[PDB]
Amino acid sequence: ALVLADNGICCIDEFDKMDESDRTAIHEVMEQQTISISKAGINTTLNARTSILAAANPLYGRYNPRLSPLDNINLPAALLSRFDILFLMLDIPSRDDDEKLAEHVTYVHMHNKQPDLDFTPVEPSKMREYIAYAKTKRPVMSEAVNDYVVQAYIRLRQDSKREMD
Amino acid sequence: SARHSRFGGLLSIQTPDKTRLTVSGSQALVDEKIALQKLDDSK
Amino acid sequence: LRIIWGTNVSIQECTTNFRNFLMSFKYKFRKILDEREEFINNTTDEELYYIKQLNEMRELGTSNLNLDARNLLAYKQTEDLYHQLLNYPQEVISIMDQTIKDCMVSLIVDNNLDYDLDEIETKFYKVRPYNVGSCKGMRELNPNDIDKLINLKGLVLRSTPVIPDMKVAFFKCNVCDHTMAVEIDRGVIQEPARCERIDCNEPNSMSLIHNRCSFADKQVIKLQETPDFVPDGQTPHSISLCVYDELVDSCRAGDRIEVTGTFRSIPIRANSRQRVLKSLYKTYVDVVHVKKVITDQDLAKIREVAAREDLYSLLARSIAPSIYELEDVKKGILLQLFGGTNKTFTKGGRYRGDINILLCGDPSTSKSQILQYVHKITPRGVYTSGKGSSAVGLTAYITRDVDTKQLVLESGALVLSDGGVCCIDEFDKMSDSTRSVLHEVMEQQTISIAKAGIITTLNARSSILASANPIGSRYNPNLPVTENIDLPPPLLSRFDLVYLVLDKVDEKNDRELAKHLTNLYDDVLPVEFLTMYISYAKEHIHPIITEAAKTELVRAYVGMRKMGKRITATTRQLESMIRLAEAHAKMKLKNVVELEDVQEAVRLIRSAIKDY
DNA sequence: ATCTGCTTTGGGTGGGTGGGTGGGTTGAGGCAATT
DNA sequence: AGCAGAT
Ligand SMILES: Nc1ncnc2c1ncn2[C@@H]1O[C@H](COP(=O)(O)OP(=O)(O)OP(=O)(O)O)[C@@H](O)[C@H]1O
Ligand SMILES: [Mg+2]
Ligand SMILES: [Zn+2]
Repeated sequence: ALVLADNGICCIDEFDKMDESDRTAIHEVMEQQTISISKAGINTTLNARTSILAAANPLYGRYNPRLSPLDNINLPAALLSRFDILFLMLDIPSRDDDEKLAEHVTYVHMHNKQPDLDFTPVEPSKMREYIAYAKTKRPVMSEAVNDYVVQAYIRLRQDSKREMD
Repeated sequence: SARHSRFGGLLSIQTPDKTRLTVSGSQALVDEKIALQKLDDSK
Repeated sequence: LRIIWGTNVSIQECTTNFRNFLMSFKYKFRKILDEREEFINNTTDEELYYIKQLNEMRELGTSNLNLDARNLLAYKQTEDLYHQLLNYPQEVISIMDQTIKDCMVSLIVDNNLDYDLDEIETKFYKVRPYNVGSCKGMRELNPNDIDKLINLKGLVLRSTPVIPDMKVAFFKCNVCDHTMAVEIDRGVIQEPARCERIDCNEPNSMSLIHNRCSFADKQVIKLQETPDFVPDGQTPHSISLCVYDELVDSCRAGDRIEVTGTFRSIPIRANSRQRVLKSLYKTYVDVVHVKKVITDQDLAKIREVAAREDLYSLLARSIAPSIYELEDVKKGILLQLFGGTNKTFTKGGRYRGDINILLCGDPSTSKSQILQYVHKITPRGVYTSGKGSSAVGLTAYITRDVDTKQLVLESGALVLSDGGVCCIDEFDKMSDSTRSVLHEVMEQQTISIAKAGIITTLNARSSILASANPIGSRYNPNLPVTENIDLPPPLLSRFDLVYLVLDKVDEKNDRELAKHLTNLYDDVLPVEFLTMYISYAKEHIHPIITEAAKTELVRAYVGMRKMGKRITATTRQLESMIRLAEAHAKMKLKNVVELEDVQEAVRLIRSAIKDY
């Protein structure tokens, strides 16, 4: 499945359950962006510059506020660090939000269509072609933006050290 | 023949009358005495 | 009159055309053909090309002549010859071979040279055309291309052992002991019905002496297409090749090669008993050409760089340019690459000249980068990660050949690094058995395996450059190195240098690192020069210790012991210091170890003992 | 030149004194070593 | 049914 995702985004569900062999495989992919096979029957090496999109559940099956995120996540800390963006989505009960979600799901079940009417969703084809066009492009950066990002980096490092305390 | 046995070069020799005989072998492709020798030997 | 079957082109005209092409042809014709006439010189382009190529071949004693197709299109005479080659490759190649031999003999005959003619008459001569048109795709090979010259670019995947292909059969009589050799045509033996001797005309008394026949080399290769030829990403297809004579073993598995051959097709028998053939024909390629895609001056350049006053920092910087502000680590790695002198001892055991370095610290810093760089530089070595199925394996292991269904002893990464650097990226996560074999290697420098009926020992004289990470999310200075590293004291005591690269949060340091990284979006040396220099020094130079070096070594060791009851240094540090001094002497290409070498070695070892 | 006679594919309507380096390859269950 | 052998 990873081969099919070469030069593309990979959709991995139930990431936490995965076996150590596949974990090592993805660890190799991220660091080296290469697929290597070493077998007597065949010896073929394929490059893999593919992105990974993972979904996982906490260690205990739900997030525990008492325990910090790191302990909640079973995966190695290095693997979490290698991720470009790590999103943590939680299910907090709430009267208003719960009512909205229930109304949405139930309308979908009764009518078989989107409930929202404030805005009209853009056609999928237009979005896909625009995404491809964006992938085709190539931006550039100057020195002033470099200085700005450098300053942001030192600020973030100081804040993160203070938090890690 | 320098090449291997299965290289597969085919010949067409022209008799004094307008008929063409078929011989196989690079040596035949080059020479005519060898072609006639092979013709005799293949009988 | 000789005419190729199914065509209306004479063989005699072809022979004379190619002979005229060979005896008279110049590169200037090719240059004007490709619209590069303005680049024509006055000496090389105006001199006969293939005559020179024949003369040099005769001087060297070789036979194969590499021919480029376009040169046929460059000469007015040979356009039809080029097209015929592309359409009837077999016969055209045959006439080309004979014309080459004929012109070779004619050169000596006309030039009345002293070179022996009998030797020339004995040689089989060949031509190897290449670049015969835009390379096609393995998926675009239709039946229209059967018996036609094609070009394929693909990745080798396997190659069978040499196959003995029969050329001339040998027969012997059972009542007269008379032998005569009969040639073969398309794999059929024209065995006689009776002896050719008039006196003994006995019939059906012929036997085939298998070991007195004549055989030629054949080999079957498997090819797979390049990644860029795959339209969507499906499984690449595979085509089979056949190579004869000097092209045998011309390419190893995993190579990218461009192959020129004749797309042939052969029937397959339904069974090994009758003559019935399947209607489906199997294809393959009959290859005729394959391409793969130190000097006094080098020695003089090496001496010139060696004489440079600032050689040390130069090599250190050149090892890994993209890394920032890790001078000590780079210097240690540079010493490791050269390696200390290796000692062959009588009345005493062998003393290893390798250097083992452990690059351990926080995950933020650059450590796999340095291992990758070292792998690139090293003349011999491997890259591996502990508990990594992708890697070949650190220990020799007995397996079964799937292709041949045979048992084969396969050497692991450590054995394949003999004389080189084996970089192990993930030293922390390792099987206990792997950590036992590593101990045996770093101690005895050999791996012993005694399983599956085999008792053998394999040399593993390889250095090690491993990397380690902390147990938690960061390195805690309060705790000792051993607790954080999660390695046995017996194991981390064996590394000659241990480097603690920590990402302590400092405004200045983070500022500089960020500036360097963003800018990435004092001369330096090319990697090829560095590896050649390292190989030259490692193969030729063997520094020796002296009385002054002997005094300084003893004094430094005693000083490093007296610092402590706590044992500051052990006799291991003495061996580390002597090895490091020897390596530093090697880097200067010096045959002797001076006070400066020992002093540099102590500075690195003492600093290494320092933060570690 | 004519008449007489055996054996396939591959498979259990040949077998286990022919074996598994002559191919028929997943599924279950027991055992040592690894845990 | 194709090929291997005896009259
Ligand atoms: N001079 C440098 N100093 C510190 N970090 C660097 C430097 N140059 C590059 N880096 C960072 O290090 C990364 C490469 O190192 P790498 O990710 O292999 O770290 P590691 O400590 O070897 O291992 P891990 O994979 O556990 O992080 C680069 O992507 C960059 O983020
Ligand atoms: Mg790393
Ligand atoms: Zn005889």
